[PDB]
Amino acid sequence: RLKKPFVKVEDMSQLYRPFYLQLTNMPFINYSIQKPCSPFDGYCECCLQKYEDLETHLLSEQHRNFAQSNQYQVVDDIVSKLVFDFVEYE
Amino acid sequence: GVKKDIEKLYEAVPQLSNVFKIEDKIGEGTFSSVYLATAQLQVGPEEKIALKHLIPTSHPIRIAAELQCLTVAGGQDNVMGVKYCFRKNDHVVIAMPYLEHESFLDILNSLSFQEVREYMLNLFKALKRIHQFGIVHRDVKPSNFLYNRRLKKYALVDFGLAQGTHDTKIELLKFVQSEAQQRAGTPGFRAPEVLTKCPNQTTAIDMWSAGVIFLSLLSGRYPFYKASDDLTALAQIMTIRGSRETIQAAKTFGKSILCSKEVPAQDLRKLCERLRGWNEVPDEAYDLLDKLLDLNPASRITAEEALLHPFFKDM
Ligand SMILES: Nc1ncnc2c1ncn2[C@@H]1O[C@H](COP(=O)(O)OP(=O)(O)O)[C@@H](O)[C@H]1O
Ligand SMILES: [Mg+2]
Ligand SMILES: [Zn+2]
Repeated sequence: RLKKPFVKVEDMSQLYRPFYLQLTNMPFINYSIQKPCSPFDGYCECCLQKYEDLETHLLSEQHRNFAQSNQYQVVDDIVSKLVFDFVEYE
Repeated sequence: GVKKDIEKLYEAVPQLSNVFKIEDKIGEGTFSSVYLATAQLQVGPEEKIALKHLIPTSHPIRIAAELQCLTVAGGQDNVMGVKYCFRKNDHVVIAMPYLEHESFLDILNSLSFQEVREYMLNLFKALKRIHQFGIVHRDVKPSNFLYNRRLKKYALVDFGLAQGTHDTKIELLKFVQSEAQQRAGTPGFRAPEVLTKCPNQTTAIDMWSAGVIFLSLLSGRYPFYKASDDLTALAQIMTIRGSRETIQAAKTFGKSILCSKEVPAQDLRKLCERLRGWNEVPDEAYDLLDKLLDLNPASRITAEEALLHPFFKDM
């Protein structure tokens, strides 16, 4: 069925979809190419949504709400365990 | 340029202005940027500081997890520690001691054999430490293991991809969902049980990664496995370790691999020597490499086992 060369991976318990690789050539180990060459030579987690531009997404009301919320308590708890040992200026 | 970035950093986290003279950008990744800064210590000396500014699209759990790995495991045994952390809403900046380091590419083919031993020893100390705490780094590769050849100092950094073992001592790591369940790393340093989406992934995945590093060091080639996706890295692995051997080992972890071209396993000494005290590399070197690149994650050597390997007699 599959055009060669191919690699196929599947899960024996079917808890995964089969996935594939088909290349023009299998990798071949090239000892002739020179050192140091190989011998083979976004999305917001807070808003749970994809964006086209970061800087504008950061200004969106969805994000700006999250940014100011209580959700960073988890960070602050660790932060209030560390010792500040720098000189701070007015 | 960088000047505009620094200014935006200060503006994003006003408290930094009171403390740091931010001098340069020294790192940029998909998930963070890193700056060189100078500060004054209450105890007297000025100290160079690395400021890691995390991207504000990052989940606070993910942020806290990295910070916690650094707080708990770091500061000791070639694992980077944290000095302080500063936040302003979604902008978090982690402040660390700055370690001046080489480019891996750069010193790759100029290291002595002894420096290779020392490098690998010191990496295994760091992996031993983090694995004690039940941290799977998941991104062990030369850019995350900082090396100062002159002072002979080392530091494993970047816990932005870390996960926990099922009994992890780092409480927060339990909230990082498994990639396997449903942030990827570099295909070329990822173990075959990772590449094949095995649900159970243990600290052995970091040991494979150190095996890939050792392989670059012994062959003089970096990046060793040049691949833009996971299965391409896997096809390349089968070329090194043999496709039958890989297909066999993958069954022991619940995965069935079909490969249309059978390729044989390479002798590791020959492979490295053809590619590359370099006149008398001991058998033990290639023996350790074989144990790190064990295709079976259950039998793969552990970090405390590696440190006891005769390769490191007597250091
Ligand atoms: N503590 C440090 N001292 C010196 N340089 C550092 C330090 N931490 C990071 N760097 C430089 O910044 C880069 C990026 O940091 P890292 O923690 O790996 O984040 P990311 O890979 O997400 O950019 C590193 O690869 C390293 O070169
Ligand atoms: Mg990194
Ligand atoms: Zn957002």
